[PDB]
Amino acid sequence: WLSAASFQETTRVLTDAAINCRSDKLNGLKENVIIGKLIPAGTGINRYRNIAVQPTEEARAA
Amino acid sequence: GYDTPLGITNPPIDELLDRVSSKYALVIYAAKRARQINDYYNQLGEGILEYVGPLVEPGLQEKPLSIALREIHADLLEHTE
Amino acid sequence: LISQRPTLSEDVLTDNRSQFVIEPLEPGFGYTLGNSLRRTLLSSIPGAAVTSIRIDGVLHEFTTVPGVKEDVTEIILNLKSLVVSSEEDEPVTMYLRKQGPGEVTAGDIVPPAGVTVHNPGMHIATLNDKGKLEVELVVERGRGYVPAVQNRASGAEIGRIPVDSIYSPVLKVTYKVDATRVEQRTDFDKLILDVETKNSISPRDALASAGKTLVELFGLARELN
Amino acid sequence: MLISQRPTLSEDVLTDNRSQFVIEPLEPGFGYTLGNSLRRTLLSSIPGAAVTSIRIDGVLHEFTTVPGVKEDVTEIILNLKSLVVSSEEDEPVTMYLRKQGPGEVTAGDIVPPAGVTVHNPGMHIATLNDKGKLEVELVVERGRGYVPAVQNRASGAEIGRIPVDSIYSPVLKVTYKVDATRVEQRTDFDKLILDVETKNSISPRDALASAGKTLVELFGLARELNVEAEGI
Amino acid sequence: SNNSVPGAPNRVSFAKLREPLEV
Amino acid sequence: QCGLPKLMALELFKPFVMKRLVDLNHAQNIKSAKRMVERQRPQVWDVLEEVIAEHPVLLNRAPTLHRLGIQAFEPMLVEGKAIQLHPLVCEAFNADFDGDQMAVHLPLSAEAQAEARILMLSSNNILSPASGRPLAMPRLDMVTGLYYLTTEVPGDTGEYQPASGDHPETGVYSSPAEAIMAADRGVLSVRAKIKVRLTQLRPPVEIEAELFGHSGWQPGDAWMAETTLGRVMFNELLPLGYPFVNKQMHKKVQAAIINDLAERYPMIVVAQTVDKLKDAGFYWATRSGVTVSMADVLVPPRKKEILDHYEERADKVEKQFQRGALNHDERNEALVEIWKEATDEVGQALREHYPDDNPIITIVDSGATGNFTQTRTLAGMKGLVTNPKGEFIPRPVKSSFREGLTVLEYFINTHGARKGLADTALRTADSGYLTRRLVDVSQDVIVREHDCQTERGIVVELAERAPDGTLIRDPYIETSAYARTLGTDAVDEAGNVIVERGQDLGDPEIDALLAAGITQVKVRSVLTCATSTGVCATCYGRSMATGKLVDIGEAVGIVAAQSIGEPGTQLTGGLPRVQELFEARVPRGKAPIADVTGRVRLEDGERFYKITIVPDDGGEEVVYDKISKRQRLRVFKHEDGSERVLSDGDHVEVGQQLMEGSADPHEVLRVQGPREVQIHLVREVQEVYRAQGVSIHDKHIEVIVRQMLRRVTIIDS
Amino acid sequence: NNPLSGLTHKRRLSALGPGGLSRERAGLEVRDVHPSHYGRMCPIETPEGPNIGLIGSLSVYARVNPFGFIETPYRKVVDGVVSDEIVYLTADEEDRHVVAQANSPIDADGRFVEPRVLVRRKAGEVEYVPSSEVDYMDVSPRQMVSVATAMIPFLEHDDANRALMGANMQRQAVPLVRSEAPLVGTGMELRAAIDAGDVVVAEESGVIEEVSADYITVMHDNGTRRTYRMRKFARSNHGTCANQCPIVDAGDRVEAGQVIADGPCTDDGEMALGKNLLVAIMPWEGHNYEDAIILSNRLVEEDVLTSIHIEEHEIDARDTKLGAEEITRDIPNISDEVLADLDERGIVRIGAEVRDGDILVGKVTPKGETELTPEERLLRAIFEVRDTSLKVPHGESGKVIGIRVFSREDEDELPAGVNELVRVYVAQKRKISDGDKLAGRHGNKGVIGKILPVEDMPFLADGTPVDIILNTHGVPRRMNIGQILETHLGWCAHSGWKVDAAKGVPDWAARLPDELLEAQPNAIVSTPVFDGAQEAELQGLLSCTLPNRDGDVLVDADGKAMLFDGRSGEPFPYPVTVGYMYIMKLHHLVDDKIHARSTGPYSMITQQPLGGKAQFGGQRFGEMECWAMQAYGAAYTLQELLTIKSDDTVGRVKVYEAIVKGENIPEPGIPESFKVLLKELQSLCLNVEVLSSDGAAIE
RNA sequence: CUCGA
Repeated sequence: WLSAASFQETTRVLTDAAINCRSDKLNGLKENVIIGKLIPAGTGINRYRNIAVQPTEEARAA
Repeated sequence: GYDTPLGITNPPIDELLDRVSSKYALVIYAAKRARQINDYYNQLGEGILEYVGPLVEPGLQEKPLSIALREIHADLLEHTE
Repeated sequence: LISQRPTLSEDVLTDNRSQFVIEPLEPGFGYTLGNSLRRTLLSSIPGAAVTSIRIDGVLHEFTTVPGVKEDVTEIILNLKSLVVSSEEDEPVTMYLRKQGPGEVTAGDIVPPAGVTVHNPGMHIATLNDKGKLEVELVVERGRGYVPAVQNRASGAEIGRIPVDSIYSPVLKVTYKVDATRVEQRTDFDKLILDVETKNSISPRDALASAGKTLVELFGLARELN
Repeated sequence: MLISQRPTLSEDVLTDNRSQFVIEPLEPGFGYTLGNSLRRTLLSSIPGAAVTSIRIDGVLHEFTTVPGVKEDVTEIILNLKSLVVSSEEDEPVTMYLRKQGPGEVTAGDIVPPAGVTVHNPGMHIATLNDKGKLEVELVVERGRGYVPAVQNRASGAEIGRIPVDSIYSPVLKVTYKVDATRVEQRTDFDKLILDVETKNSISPRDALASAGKTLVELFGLARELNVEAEGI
Repeated sequence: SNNSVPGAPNRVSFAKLREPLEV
Repeated sequence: QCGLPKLMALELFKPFVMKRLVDLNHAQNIKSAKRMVERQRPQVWDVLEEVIAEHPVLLNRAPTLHRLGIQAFEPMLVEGKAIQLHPLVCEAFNADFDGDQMAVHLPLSAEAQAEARILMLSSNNILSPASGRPLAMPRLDMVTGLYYLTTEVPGDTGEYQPASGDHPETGVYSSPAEAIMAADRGVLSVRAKIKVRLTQLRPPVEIEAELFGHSGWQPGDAWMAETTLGRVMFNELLPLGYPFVNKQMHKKVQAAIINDLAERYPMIVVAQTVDKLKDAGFYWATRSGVTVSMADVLVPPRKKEILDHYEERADKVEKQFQRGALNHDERNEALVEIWKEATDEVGQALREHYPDDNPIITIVDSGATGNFTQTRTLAGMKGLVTNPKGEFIPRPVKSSFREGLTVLEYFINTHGARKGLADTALRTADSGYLTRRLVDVSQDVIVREHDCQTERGIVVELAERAPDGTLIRDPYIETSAYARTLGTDAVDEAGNVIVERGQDLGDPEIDALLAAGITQVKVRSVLTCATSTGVCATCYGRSMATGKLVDIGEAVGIVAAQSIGEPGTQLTGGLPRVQELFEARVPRGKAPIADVTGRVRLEDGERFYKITIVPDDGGEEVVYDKISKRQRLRVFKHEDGSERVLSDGDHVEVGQQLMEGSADPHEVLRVQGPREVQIHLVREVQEVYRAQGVSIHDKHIEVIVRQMLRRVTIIDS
Repeated sequence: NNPLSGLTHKRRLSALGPGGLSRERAGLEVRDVHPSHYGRMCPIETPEGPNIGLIGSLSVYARVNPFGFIETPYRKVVDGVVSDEIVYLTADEEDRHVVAQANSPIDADGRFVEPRVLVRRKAGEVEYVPSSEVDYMDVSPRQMVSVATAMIPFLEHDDANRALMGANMQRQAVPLVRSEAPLVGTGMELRAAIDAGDVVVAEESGVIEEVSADYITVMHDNGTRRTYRMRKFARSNHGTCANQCPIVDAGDRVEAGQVIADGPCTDDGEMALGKNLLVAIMPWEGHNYEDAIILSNRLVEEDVLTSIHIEEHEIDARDTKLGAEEITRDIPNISDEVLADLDERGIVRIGAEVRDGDILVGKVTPKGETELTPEERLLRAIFEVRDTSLKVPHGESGKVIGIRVFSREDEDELPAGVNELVRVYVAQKRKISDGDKLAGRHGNKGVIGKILPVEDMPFLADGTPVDIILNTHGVPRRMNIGQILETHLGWCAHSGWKVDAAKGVPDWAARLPDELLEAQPNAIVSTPVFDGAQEAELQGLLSCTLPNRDGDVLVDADGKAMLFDGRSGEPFPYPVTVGYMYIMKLHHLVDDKIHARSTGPYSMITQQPLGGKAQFGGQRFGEMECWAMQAYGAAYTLQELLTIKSDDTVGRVKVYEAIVKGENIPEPGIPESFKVLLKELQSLCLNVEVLSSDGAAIE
């Protein structure tokens, strides 16, 4: 309902939402952009998001 | 087999995309290694368990992102997807 | 087909314009030497020019002096045409005091020893009965074009009015080449350079300054590594 | 007038007969003013020697094929034109090149008369077939730059003699480019980049020195008029 | 002649048609 | 690279400058470093260089139509107060230099810097994501200079002569350096045909085989070529080992070369080669003699002799209207058809009168910019102008802009000019709105899986076969075959497979199929991808910008939306037809369809139209009712004749369009099934975009159509 | 901006407003040209933005009748005979007759040469008609165009789009320090300048008694004196410099109505919107790539495109709750070095150069103790007025030329609660810069991409280097052949010409007036619109161009000359079109249009950075640009743009801290704007709640 | 409101 309210017919969407008592699963580009979460696309998807970089054991003398 | 990469095109983006699966993954690799390098340069005078310093020889006043990117190009890092 | 070190001869057109002939030059080489000398002449010939002015009744440029027909901006523009030469290589002050009625020209300027005005007939301003003009002109020696030195960068205070300095004494340089392309063993270019100056220096002096400039410059290639 | 200091010249060696030269930093816009002059002086005002005309035995009006050799007349002329040579005699000098039987003709198979010197004895000229024979005479002159063969129309006698384009210049290929460099605060100063590829007759350093000397004398003709002012 | 009414600089016109009424 | 003003970067990097200033002890504390920066003390300018080193910045130009409207650059401090932009990216930003302004953004976090450096750098975004063709390529002056030096002049100086008489072969040079020296002296022209011994350029694969072949050409190996010194100078710019091209570098040739370089060679090589092309093209455009002068705008010699012979036919109708033989409304169409042939005959009289030394011709024929119709209005005649009504005026604009319009000619031109500007504003408005709609409907469409593995593909007409035996290339190969991935093994008449299934149909891999006799392929499509939420990469295919299989996570929905909405600015069917299609409206054409395959029942009259179908198998008669104001589409009847106007007795299949127009997609769904309605939507939209010169890949349209049919309705709970 | 802008503005015809219509209620039909606008409203001069067609300019000869309709003049044709009788007709009155186009061939007596003549007829119908049918005819060819439009030479060769752009950009010309009238004019410059009213015309004839840069006194013939005061260095509404200079000298006889002193963009009483520049039409090393422009630094050295701009700065001293703001030189914690340029009052002194940030008026306002930060209160304890001085905004700089001080103490009536008011006038002398926008009169516009040294410029045969280099490619596409013609005639006017009079008058110049067969260099000419120079006559004039001082003809009869590359010396392989073109400095200068922001003000309600350069705002990252980001997949950049770089109240502070510390960028927080959204949705009786993964509402 | 791409 957040992605739809931000598109067109804001009032006509919010009335329907409040009636149907809708929940928005914050899992969409428009929505995460609204609230400021990382978008689930590109560098935001889980495959690339949670990654730990560790150097290979090869190290310099100092 | 090309002209010398100058400025921000070094390391060549073509070789960087071979140690990695996709453009997007390379971004996270480079950025998180850069954060580790910055913590090294901020935790060099204090504390132990400091993150691993610049593996390769850093140019004078080189950006941490650039050093991490060259490390990626030199197969000196691992990953955990 | 071998060398024969060329000659340079001068021909005088007017008192401030001369043609120079350089021959014989390698084929194709004439245009390059004309352009090289022209670029050095038009930009790197030492001259003298007005650095700053100071009018008593004024504080900035955007005002008027009572009794003079031109405002300060027009006076400064009329002064930009001033041709002058200086021997001091250090800042020197000229003075101008004139009472109306009449016309103020560049000849009404009193140049200290070392500086000299070459066109005393330039119009500067028109003074009516109530016109009075008192002006100081700071003249320095330089080359090329330097914008007006700021007062925040200089130590000059509020009464000083900086002006743009057009140091270059040369006016117009052109060239032409006559090629000798007679299908045989002897092809060669003859260069005709045309140098016109503003009576601040003669064309020969400008060309001599350019020659010294380029000799000093190209001396860098002779030293090995 | 005063000074404009710290213009330096540095050399980078690419091959034994090719170098890049950097002149830096030059007042705006002197890089362009002197760069073209230096390039033209290098390609046109360096004394050298080269083949003016040749004459192959058996070719009088065909100039098409020589029996027994794989290369035709034009290809023979082309490989002979790249021959590098130096001469101490100012007047034209006559060389000969004769070789019979199968095998290969090299520039070392050439007999240089006293005064001339061949600097690439290993250059391939032709491949000689079984019972193949090649006899050619070579006229060598001293000059500068590149003068075409057509003006050499008189050097070929009406008896088999063929004029060739004369590459007298000891330098082969010169290019240049100018970038901007900021010494202190302004980014107007010019940085000049010369790229010079020469023959093994002289090195790039000495070639650039010769061009510089010629140009210094040239502009000294203008300096000798009065002698006024300009920095160092 | 162009604009010969106030005392202005003589700007010469390529005019082929005459102006029966001034602006 | 991009150049930004010193003051701009000082403010942008203000906190960074304060940090470094307090570090190098140019300031006592950070608090004083701030005052230093705000007072602009001369130290910062030497410190600022350290701060901006290799720190990328983002350049944006509004309107931001597609993603290449924002690109990353390495910033270079410049004096002045303007932004210096590279000339090749102009095309992407659609940015001229007549007052255009751009915005700069400073990525802060390490991750932002990485995203800009890798994903958004201008050198990593040369290709157009909508079509796959290159953008940062020689475009205007550059292509002109290249077309100049790569031209073959027959009579030019220094030309090669054959050996004849007393002289052997004239104009045969031992080295390109020798040709350069000859051109310096002035004996050889850059554009003259000559013979040159090359020792550092790969010969064409045609000649390399017979000269070497057994071993590839080696840097140092010599060979003779019959080109011009200019074509050699050109071949030195593109990388070593690229087969020498002895062509005249038209724009199409250059785009082809850069496309092949992007396919074969890596990114960075193209990035640098195109810069070299830029430098060369500017250098030679400067020295191509390209200039405009009143003399070089040549008017047709027989111009009056051409114009009175349509003022004629304008006068003809006046007395077929004076005695009443032509209606006042038919006269207008007559006179329009009269002057429209005028403009074409004048175009023919113009092409031959214009010499080839003319600089306008060197501008247009080199593919730089402009059509020949603009040159017709410039040097020929403006022609018939339209009034704000819509129909062409029965009176033309006889004068050209070189002759001088009359008072009334200019006034009548302004109708059309002003309404052009007005309706262009309105067209841009509607286009932007359609764009945001497309964005929101496909925003959440991402590449989430590598291979859904789903038989469903679609048949692409690779080529048609002519009756004699020759194959005609389909016009839709570029938009329907490239960047695809196979859905069925390619089989010729022999059992050999030409392309294996799952291979990205590239240029050479299409040439493989074409030369094998196979004319149909089944390609994986996003329509068919059976993934729960996203779409598989295999079905999607090649990322048009990357040139490789799309990476997992790329937001292909927004890319499709943007790729479709960027060209909307140029339309006339028309853009309302695109809206009709994407909103699933009941169209205007409202063409009927065959609900059951069978025998046609043409029952045409004049009062009305009624058509029935007798089902080919069982079924019952299906009756329709249409107005006689429509027309039957010439359906490719079973007779193999495409011009078979629908008459009774024809054997039409189920879901066959009957009369011309635009069939109702809603009935197409409930007749032929979701697959067919999706294909219908795709190519019906593609007709509009192709009939206007715009090449959008079917991929992007399919991405939207997929979202259109994701839901189904409930008959019974 | 310049006198022509003012004139046009006073002659505007607006469709918007009360009783007219709304902009949202204006179709494609109200805006397009109507056949009745002939001679009444101009179909060219109209904005190209969202107001196109809604705002016209009044035609030249148009007048208004007492009923409100726009009348235009026509010459009455009696019996196929043109009469000097001129009658004004309305629109519906005009439709009841038929009128002939101005440029109809007419006998020296009045009879039409050709039987058929072009004629306009009711309902905007154009057709030929017999000579015995013409009732009236047009007054002048330029009857349909606007004042501005009529100032475009060779207008009849430009397309309506570029012509509109030219007429609209003439109104954006910036008054230059010194003004040069154009070589190639149209005749309208004189009356445009005079009627614009920014010049000084003599009301009554007489002689000049005393003339000064300040005023001009005229001693009439009858005995009275009138003194006209010059307006010197006055700030225009748009920061352009209005400055009038006397033309006449002492003791000069002057007639009534003559211009005795002209103002900005004027020269001897003619509109001088720009300068005559030596133009070469060739590509040059890509610096002029599509519509960019290359200039000779001569124009910088000789102040050829230099212009003056004057900014007004203003500050007041009011009564506050805790006291009253006092304007004082004594400012807390300010060195004596920044205060060095101030007088005793804290006001800058006249003639002082001021950079951005310097103090202009020193005003301190008393702040209360309960408004101090705990760190501020500590720093006050470990060591009551705050600084509210008038500083120079970023990007401004110039000489302080005037001060104006109003004090409630000194009779000056100020708004209630104000005790003092100071206005400071700063003048900047802007030379032409990289990126400043130039334009001609044919909608040929561009920005300065490179200013080369005078020696680099491609120079003519006699060594005179060109001034400006226009790319060729952006010429034949636009269909602005005007400049081409303008260029050629331009050269002809600079050198002059002499037609071969011997053996009769040549056949091309038969139609030229005898005054044009000979011309001295730098001659003034007119190409009246829809009349004027025909291409044939121009060809001829190019054939008879005067030689230079050395006796050489530099331009060919085609109009092209041979140029030499100032950078290499070699001459350019082909001849290039060289001429003189009138170029205007438009009011779109980088000195004004540059801007940049690290941090700054934030709107209170939304907590997002302000907008506009004047408020030191940031650029807007719109919806489309967000789509661009999402397209690239730059998730972290998007988040960073919409959080820490905008309205993350705590995140932006921690980012600033982490930059000055050298630490890494922290994790973005929540945008305050979204909190605002939630509170608003609640204000509409909608119970919005954020749930965690477990299901409990979180606050 | 007026204006720029």
